[PDB]
Amino acid sequence: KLADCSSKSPEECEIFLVEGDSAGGSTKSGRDSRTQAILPLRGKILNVEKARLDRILNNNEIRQMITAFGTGIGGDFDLAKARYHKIVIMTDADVDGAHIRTLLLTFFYRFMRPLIEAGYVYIAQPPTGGLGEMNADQLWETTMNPEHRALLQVKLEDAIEADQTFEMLMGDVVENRRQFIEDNAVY
Amino acid sequence: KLADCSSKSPEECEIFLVEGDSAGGSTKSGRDSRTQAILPLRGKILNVEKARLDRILNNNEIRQMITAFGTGIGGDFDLAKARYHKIVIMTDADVDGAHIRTLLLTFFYRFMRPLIEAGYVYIAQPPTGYKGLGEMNADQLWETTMNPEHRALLQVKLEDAIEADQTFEMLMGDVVENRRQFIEDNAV
Amino acid sequence: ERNITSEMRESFLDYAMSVIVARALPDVRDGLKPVHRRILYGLNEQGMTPDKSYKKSARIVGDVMGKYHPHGDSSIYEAMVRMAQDFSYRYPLVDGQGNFGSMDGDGAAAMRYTEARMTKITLELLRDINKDTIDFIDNYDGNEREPSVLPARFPNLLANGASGIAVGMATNIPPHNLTELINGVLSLSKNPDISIAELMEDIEGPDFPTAGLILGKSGIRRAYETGRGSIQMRSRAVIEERGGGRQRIVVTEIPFQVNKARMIEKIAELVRDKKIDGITDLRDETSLRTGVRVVIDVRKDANASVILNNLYKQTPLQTSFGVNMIALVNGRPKLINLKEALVHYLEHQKTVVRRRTQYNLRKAKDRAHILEGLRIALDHIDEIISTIRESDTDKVAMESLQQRFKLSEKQAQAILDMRLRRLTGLERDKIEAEYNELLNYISELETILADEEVLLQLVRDELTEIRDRFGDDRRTEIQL
Amino acid sequence: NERNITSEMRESFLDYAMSVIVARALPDVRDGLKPVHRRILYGLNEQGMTPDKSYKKSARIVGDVMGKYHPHGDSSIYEAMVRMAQDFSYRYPLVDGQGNFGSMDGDGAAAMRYTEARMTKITLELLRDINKDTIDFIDNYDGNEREPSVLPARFPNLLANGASGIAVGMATNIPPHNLTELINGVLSLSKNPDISIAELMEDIEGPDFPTAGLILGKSGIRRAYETGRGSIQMRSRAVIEERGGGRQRIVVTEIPFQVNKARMIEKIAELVRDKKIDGITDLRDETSLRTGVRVVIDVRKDANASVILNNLYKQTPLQTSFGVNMIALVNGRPKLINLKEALVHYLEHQKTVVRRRTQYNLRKAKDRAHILEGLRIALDHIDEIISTIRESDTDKVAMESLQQRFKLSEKQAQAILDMRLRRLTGLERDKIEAEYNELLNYISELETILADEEVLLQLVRDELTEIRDRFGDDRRTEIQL
DNA sequence: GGCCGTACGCT
DNA sequence: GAGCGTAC
DNA sequence: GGCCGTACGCTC
DNA sequence: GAGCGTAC
Ligand SMILES: COc1cc([C@@H]2c3cc4c(cc3[C@@H](O[C@@H]3O[C@@H]5CO[C@@H](C)O[C@H]5[C@H](O)[C@H]3O)[C@H]3COC(=O)[C@H]23)OCO4)cc(OC)c1O
Ligand SMILES: COc1cc([C@@H]2c3cc4c(cc3[C@@H](O[C@@H]3O[C@@H]5CO[C@@H](C)O[C@H]5[C@H](O)[C@H]3O)[C@H]3COC(=O)[C@H]23)OCO4)cc(OC)c1O
Ligand SMILES: [Mn+2]
Ligand SMILES: [Mn+2]
Ligand code: NA
Repeated sequence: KLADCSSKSPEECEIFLVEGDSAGGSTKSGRDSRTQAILPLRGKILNVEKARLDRILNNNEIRQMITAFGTGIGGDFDLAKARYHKIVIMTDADVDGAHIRTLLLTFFYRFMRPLIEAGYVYIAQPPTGGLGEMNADQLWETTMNPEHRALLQVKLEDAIEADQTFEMLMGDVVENRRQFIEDNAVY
Repeated sequence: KLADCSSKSPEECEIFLVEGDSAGGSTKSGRDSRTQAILPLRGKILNVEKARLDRILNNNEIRQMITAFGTGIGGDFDLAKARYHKIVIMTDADVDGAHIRTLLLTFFYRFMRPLIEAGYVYIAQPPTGYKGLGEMNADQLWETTMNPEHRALLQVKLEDAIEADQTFEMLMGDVVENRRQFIEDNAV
Repeated sequence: ERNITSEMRESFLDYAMSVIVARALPDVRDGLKPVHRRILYGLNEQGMTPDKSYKKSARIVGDVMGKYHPHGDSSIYEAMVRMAQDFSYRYPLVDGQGNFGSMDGDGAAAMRYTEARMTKITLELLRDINKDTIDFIDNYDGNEREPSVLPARFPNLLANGASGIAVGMATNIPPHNLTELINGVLSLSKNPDISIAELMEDIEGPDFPTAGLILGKSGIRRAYETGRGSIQMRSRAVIEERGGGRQRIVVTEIPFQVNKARMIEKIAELVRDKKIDGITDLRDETSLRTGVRVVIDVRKDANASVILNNLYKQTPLQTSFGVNMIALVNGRPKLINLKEALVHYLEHQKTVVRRRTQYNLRKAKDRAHILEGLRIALDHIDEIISTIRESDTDKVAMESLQQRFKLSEKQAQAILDMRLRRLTGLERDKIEAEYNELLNYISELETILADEEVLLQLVRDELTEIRDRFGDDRRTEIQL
Repeated sequence: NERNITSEMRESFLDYAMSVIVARALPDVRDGLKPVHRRILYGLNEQGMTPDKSYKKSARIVGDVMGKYHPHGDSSIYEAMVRMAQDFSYRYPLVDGQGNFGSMDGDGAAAMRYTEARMTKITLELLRDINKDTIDFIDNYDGNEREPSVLPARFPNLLANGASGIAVGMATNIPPHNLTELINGVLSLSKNPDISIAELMEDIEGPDFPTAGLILGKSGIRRAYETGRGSIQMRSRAVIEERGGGRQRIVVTEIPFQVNKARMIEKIAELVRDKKIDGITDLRDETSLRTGVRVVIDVRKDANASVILNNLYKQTPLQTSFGVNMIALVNGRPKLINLKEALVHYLEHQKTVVRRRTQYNLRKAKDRAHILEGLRIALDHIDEIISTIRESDTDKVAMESLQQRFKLSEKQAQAILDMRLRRLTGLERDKIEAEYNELLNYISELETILADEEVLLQLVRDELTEIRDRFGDDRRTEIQL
């Protein structure tokens, strides 16, 4: 479950979506209990691009995120109802971490589009040398402390281009995803 | 949790109370699906001698056994309502296996006394050694401890009721001192 | 600030490629995925040979995880379990003791309750590994060394098959008969322009460990020619005539990767939903002595032959094997045909045997050089000893022996490291006998390296040796 | 066959009862360890997990211990290893752990997969001289490995780290003690075997908990040391800080041993809610790794803080008792022992360990000297030695010829044949002679120890003083009187 | 120490 | 009263 | 990879 | 379809 911060001011508050419970336990100890909140994600999260609304809304992890942000989804989404002004994706420096990150960005683009537009979604930058093995106090000093941390602001430059990208990479149609891998790596 | 057999004739049917789920999974695969039923017991079972009726009746493990046998307990016990004519205690060949066996016999003596009198309670004899029941393959577990033609079951017989009554009270009862004295006297 | 489109494209590609080249796809050379290779190399490093006693699974997994596989224990353990299952692997790679699960889909008992070691056929996958036959690479942390590929003295990719779900692609290679496969490699080595129809004279089709039946050579031919095709797997079922005009269906063999308990559950679902009629009783009489036995009792009025044909179409009693032969060729995925798979395997064998011969020659030339020094010493042993005795230090002794007896540093060092027992009658003769046999050995290795046909024949002879020792009868009957 | 229910109950229960007593819940008096602890520490030693080497994943340490010595569940091995790495559980931690090993709030350690471990520097002293035939080795559960029955234990671990085990028919509860005080007690006992427990108390003041705190009186300690049983009152370290004008605050810096800090705070919160205690405005846990244990209790102005604090000792686990029941396995059997008895059995184990080590070292020294005597003969008659070897057809004839011609033993003859040609150089001849001379003086020293009981006892004393000066530390628990 | 969520592709 | 620590 | 049953004895 | 097999 979500380990929330003491402050109720969303402007100064921030949420960290951590990969796993062990990392989650380390993040909840190293964090600033006043401004930082932690939401642990149990492994791979549901791909909303391949799923229908009934599955998405019934999904435990998807539900937990909506409740944590308290904004709602789709047409009922309200930016003023946001509980955090900074939604930080904190995954392992491995290939699976990058996958969980894509799955989260797929959910945020299709259900919380104005959240990315407002520049509320960020990506944590841990060094490539995973979160499950990351040291307690060092995890705060490298990717959490506002002074020397390096967060990547997720910006939407082209909406038409992005729409086709998520459809190709995360969509049901395998054939176009195969051609993308072939073109950008195999050949 | 109980993996029941196809046959509904209690005279040919038999239940095996196995120690653990791994052993339970092996037993349910190696068994004769027609005459043999399996009830896995998750570790150490509640000691009915040290517990009051409200705890015994609310205990998940105790409840599951009563439902499996379908006889009832105490004064409402009926031998004619028995689902199995053979209740086999199948525990590991170790010291903890012997403890689970005592805990089960404590429940059977205090709540299902005519079940022992009718010679329905048996003790399985698995191969002795360092290897447990969950460590054994499904085929050898059938050949050595389950097959009626190769197995060696021990029929639990009640010779003296007054002697047994005092034994369960000493060994499984709440007063420690009498149990301590027994260990000190019989120590090897 | 990072662009969402650029972030999605880069992150997904990193994962997609890692699942392809380092997870879900097997290598064409040894037929293994990284997890399988790391288990087998682990078992080898741990000295878990077939002659040695079984080791607890948690200990095997721990070592594999700690030095080669930085992933979850269950991923390592479950991959090891399948390798010990005689119904999953046509030629099992792991010898397991305890509960390793059955055809009814019930899983293996947890690591702590199971023990394992490698099978005799696995020694053939790791044969000549420490003879500079394969390239070694740095592990995940760089504190250990791991093989990029195993020598694989038998065509494992086609022998045990592969079934892996990657990203953008997947693989589904059926298991084959070793005797048939080796014969195919031998036919390819004699004729490099061999047709896939001519390779099919040796390799009839897939050979499943669960036996069964294959409907037509047509699907097999397509799979072997294109790398893709559908193969119909049918259960071995006999309709026996009984007293009072009654009939019954007896299933003795089931299709590959099919859950027996789930298949029985499906027949029971059709009888309750009344989707099939004429069935009175459904029993699973499967035992260790008779093997697989599924009994279906037929009603007097009902035609058993009709019910059986309906069971093939409605239940997994007849399942299809969707062939998609994708293996990592030069570290890249490729849809390969039967010939391509055997070509890449034979080319790997040529490299493994050539590299072994090159390694063995280096060690033979080095040993002969040492023996030449010892032989000089044994001819002038009074002079050798006097030279050593007059020397104050080992450095002067080395200097004096090299100058007086025209020896090298390696030669002079070997003489100083020579034990007094080497001076006995038999020990002198042993040094001379070893040297003579070694000269003939150098000659044999030089003959292999000079002529490609001599090398190819050695590859052929070694493959025939595997075929005569590990080769077995065909299990799956291919019907026309 | 048929079995009697009374006979079955008596036989099966006795088998379990005895196994829990002699092979589970009770520690040995000699090394102060239960079988699980001994198997973990021997495992760490066999795995080469010394303090100088990098940490190894806990699942791998447990796997080896389980597979070779402990045929029980992974959690039983892991949790026992965890306690040994906890600085609040062990006065002298035996395991050096990396990661989450739990805290005083009763929250457990992170799973075996997320933790790494190795032994502490003090653990090397428990395993010191183990491969020097100091202790008896026994067959493991399957008979495919060898395990120690007891560790040499060069420091009194039973009293140093204590014990708390629930057996069958009995239980044990030994408090941890200060090493400097304990070694001083052993040294006092070695000088005077008829020492009184009151005289041993001049060195060993009382129990020394790793969680520090306070002890109310010496009376309870004296009973525990004289009979093996007694109640010791443990009180928290609390100060009433004058926080301003008329305002106050109670600050708890130390808590009693084996007390859950979070559950203790939960009890104070329970009393405030139920109105069982008055004068408390706020209750906070300001415990951090840098500051240590810090429990802040805010008091109302004009409300007596000293009274509330005294009520908190009586009503909450802020003041808990330690029920001493000193039961350890003495000659493989449980026994209620006093302070003197515990030190007597430990000192007697040290005498045996040092005597056996000296006996082992002398055997190896005499064996090496015998070999060097053969090599010395060979180096004086080189030409003759070589001619004898050359004329021989086989190694068997060479052995027979060397033994007969140079009056050598079977071992001496083998050593000469295994001797390398480089051993014939100037320095290599002098090296053999120098080693032999030093070895004769070594044999003399070991023979002096074995001949006189006092020389042996002094070596035991000197080695114990060396442990005291290296691993000895200040007292943590203040004993108030 | 058993229960059990998700990605990924094919048929 | 309930919870310590090795076991299933 | 978190949730969580039982035995056993002692003293609150 | 749903379930194969390595991943979190
Ligand atoms: C489910 O499969 C079986 C389970 C069991 C029990 C068990 C039984 C439980 C139950 C939990 C447990 C669990 O205990 C837990 O272990 C945890 C391990 O980490 C430590 C830190 O904390 C422990 C908990 O304090 C304890 O509650 C098992 C561990 O090993 C066992 O023997 C325990 O919650 C419900 O019933 C026996 C079997 O037959 C052999 C089984 O087949
Ligand atoms: C609970 O805390 C976390 C859980 C997870 C998931 C997970 C999630 C689950 C769930 C189960 C699992 C479980 O998967 C199970 O593994 C089992 C291992 O034995 C084999 C026999 O059978 C496997 C099950 O088929 C599989 O389903 C975890 C194992 O490793 C993981 O990554 C899995 O049931 C409900 O939701 C991820 C986390 O962060 C990374 C967490 O913090
Ligand atoms: Mn990771
Ligand atoms: Mn057992
Ligand atoms: Na079908």
